[PDB]
Amino acid sequence: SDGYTPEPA
Amino acid sequence: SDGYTPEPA
Amino acid sequence: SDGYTPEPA
Amino acid sequence: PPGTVDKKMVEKCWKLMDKVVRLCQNPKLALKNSPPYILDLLPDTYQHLRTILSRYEGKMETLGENEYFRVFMENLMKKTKQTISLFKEGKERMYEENSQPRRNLTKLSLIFSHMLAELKGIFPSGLFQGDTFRITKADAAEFWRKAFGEKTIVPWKSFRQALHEVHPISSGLEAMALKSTIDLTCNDYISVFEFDIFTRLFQPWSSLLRNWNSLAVTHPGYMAFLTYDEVKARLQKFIHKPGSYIFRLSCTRLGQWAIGYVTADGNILQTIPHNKPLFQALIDGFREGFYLFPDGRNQNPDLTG
Amino acid sequence: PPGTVDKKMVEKCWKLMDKVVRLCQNPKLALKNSPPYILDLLPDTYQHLRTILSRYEGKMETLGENEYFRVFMENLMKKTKQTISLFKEGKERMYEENSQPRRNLTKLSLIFSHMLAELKGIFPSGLFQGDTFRITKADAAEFWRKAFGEKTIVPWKSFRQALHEVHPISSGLEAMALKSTIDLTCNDYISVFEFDIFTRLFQPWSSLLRNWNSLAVTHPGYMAFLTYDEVKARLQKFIHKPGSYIFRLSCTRLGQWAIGYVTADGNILQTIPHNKPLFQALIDGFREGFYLFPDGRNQNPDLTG
Amino acid sequence: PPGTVDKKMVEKCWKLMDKVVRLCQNPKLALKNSPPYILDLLPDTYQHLRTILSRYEGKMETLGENEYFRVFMENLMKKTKQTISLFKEGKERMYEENSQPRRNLTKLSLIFSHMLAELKGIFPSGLFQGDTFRITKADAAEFWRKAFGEKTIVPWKSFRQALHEVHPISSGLEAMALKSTIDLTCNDYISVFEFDIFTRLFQPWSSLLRNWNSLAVTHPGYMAFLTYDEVKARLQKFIHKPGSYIFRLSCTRLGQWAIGYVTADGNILQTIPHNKPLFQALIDGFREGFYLFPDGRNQNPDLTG
Ligand SMILES: [Ca+2]
Ligand SMILES: [Ca+2]
Ligand SMILES: [Ca+2]
Repeated sequence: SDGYTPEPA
Repeated sequence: SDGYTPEPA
Repeated sequence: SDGYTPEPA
Repeated sequence: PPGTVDKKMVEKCWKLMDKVVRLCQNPKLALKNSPPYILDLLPDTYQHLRTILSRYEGKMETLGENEYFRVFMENLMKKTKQTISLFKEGKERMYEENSQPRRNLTKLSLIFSHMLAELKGIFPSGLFQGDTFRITKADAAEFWRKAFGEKTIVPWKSFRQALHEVHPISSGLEAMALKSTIDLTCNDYISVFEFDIFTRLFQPWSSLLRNWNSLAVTHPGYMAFLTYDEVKARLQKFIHKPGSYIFRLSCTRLGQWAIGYVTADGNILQTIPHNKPLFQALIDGFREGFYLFPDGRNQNPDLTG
Repeated sequence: PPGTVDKKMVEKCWKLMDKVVRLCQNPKLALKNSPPYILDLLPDTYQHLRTILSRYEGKMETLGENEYFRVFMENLMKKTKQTISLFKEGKERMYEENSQPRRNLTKLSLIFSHMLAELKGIFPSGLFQGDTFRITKADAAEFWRKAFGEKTIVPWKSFRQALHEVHPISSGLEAMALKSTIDLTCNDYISVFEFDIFTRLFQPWSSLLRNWNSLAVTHPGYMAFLTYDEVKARLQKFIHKPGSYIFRLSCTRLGQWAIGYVTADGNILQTIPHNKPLFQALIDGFREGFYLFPDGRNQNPDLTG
Repeated sequence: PPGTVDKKMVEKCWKLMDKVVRLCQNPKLALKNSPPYILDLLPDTYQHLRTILSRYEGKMETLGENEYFRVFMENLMKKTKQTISLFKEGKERMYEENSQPRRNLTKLSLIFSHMLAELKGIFPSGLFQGDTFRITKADAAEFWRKAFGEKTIVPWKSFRQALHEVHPISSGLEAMALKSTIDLTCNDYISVFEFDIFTRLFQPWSSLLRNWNSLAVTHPGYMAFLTYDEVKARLQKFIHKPGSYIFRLSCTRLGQWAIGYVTADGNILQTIPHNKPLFQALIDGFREGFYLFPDGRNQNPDLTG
């Protein structure tokens, strides 16, 4: 699966 | 693996 | 893939 | 709808699907594992079709005549034929990435992903429950039920005139834009599943088409049938312009948005907004300096009205 | 404990495990890939058993007589027999999801996950280190060491009377509730590994059983042997009631909590709280409008005392 | 550079790689699936080498003479020989984890990961584009272009003297520390890809070597060629000392930092900081009580200058 990261800072 | 997402907003 | 979690609280 | 689905047609379809698989194992293509990955999708689709057949052991006449299943099977057969035509009629431009033929195979990949997702929504566990499908926003649920009842799938024309009574479409060109957005499986049928996806993405229901106008029709950051790897690749040219951003449908979490953006430290990150609509994510990200230049462009739409 | 573990019994066990594998490859079952997935678990368990045997090349007499390993092997053999009984004595209700037989196969799946996790905690890298296992909360560590020393595994009775001296259990019925919660491998033995899981989940140690009373025994949101896919499925009926929530043990991060909740935008999301105890996550989520209606119920427990 | 790459040498290399694969399927090793996983890496490297060959169908003379590809192939061949020597000259200490031979196989694993990553950066889709590679920080981009133009790969000596004109290196010992950090593929060549990684990690460019001094050379939390599983394992002894932390390069997101830390609830968590440099993450985490004791040590460096 692809990398989804937390919403920006 | 299952989708665990960041705690709610 | 390994478990990377959101930055600490 | 299309014809009844018998054993002869399922064994034809699998043979077509296995041809697309062989074509797609060409090392010159350089296919990467990320979703959407046609090498997992076709095999997975067969597997869920095995599952359906297996639970309709006996009752094949019931399944074969089911309306959604007939339309599905036709879509699946047509698309696997288009992919075989694409290779053959593309000879060696399939291998040059950023050739048109090659973009066309990525788009099909995505379509094969959207179809598998629809088939699993309508046949969870191999059994037909299109008739009890849950539409995720309550207003949108009411619309479908009032217009079509418990139908699973409706021709575009009939969908457009139903929508048009409640949310007037401005023109022929707007209607065609609308169709390409909603009709994820590209077969001129709108499923209760595709309807659910569209009204979750462009909620709230009470301003549906204005919402779709601002975020997709007139927004330079919206990107129609793009994948994760395409977004990353597209943002590379803006690697030195922090704040450049694009957004699209998530292919693995259909109904949810995925935003791609270049950070101030030289990274390209992709996020899926939660507990907030795209509008609010776009507004706040602009205000915090993350989402500034849509598709690397210097002006950004003012969504704050 | 059970008998010594020889070659004859390991080759019986594998033959049982391969039978459960064949049963579980029935397409009518519609088994989905997500953890816990019995089709990865049995093969993985064999692999870690291969590993153990391989590092006890020579010293089989030492391994065969190890207390934990004997109890483990018996648990593994009993559970794979229960699963074969379940199919056979379930004939065709295995295939109707939301039949009882089918719920029972999901619960076994989870048990097969908990056992593999325990075996890897006790035999990391194929070597026995139950005797140096690290219990994660220091107080709980002291309790175990004072009560049992460096034992790896203790019968329920002996565990209950040890616990009972420090954290008094109210009744027979509370003791049976307690047992089902802690005894993740369901074999009437409490491992140092299962003890670690339970005291991490229900910390702090100084109010252990009150904590377990409020969050599990008397809370309508707690869900005992449920998986990710079951939580998602259970929340569907509350899709239009944003704030509905349930929580459970995470199966892939044993010792940590996983909360499931329906959002205001038509999504069902699952989170794993970090750097805060479940109580605080539950309280704050209630106050911020996320975790309102436990199991879709209109009242929510006041955990703020 | 090394010799030209012909068919004879590619078929030798594969035969070496398949030997390392057989060695690495020993059950006594207890190899876990997590990245970096040599059992996926070697097969994946062959696959990307298949891809390259396939797109240079005809033009083998062009590929065979490419400078980067020749250096790559030599690195790949040397490292797979080192791994075969390591097994043979390690006899049975390969199996005792926390033996030196065994640490050496983990480090190679990481090296095999870094090489595959470099080869995919330089040959995305099987085609050579080292000459247009995008260096992620603009200043660092300018440096490379002014010093080496569009070269893909430069010997250490030539790299050190170029760097030294702009960012003076204090000594021989500092230069050797610098080399081990940057030279991820350990072959005494610095790629445009490894340069990109190093200047993204230790940005901003205007204080590059001071940044690398504070975060790596003189910091007790920095951990050179460590994996995720090694960080978790290393932190275990501090399980009861919440705030203990270590950091390292992420192996799957090369260019980004991964921080490992023991929580106050008995967990060991790993994070990848976003939209902020390591310094700021380290400072803020100290101030919020998360990142207190580097490698479990009682004093923490004051990065606040
Ligand atoms: Ca459609
Ligand atoms: Ca047990
Ligand atoms: Ca190098």
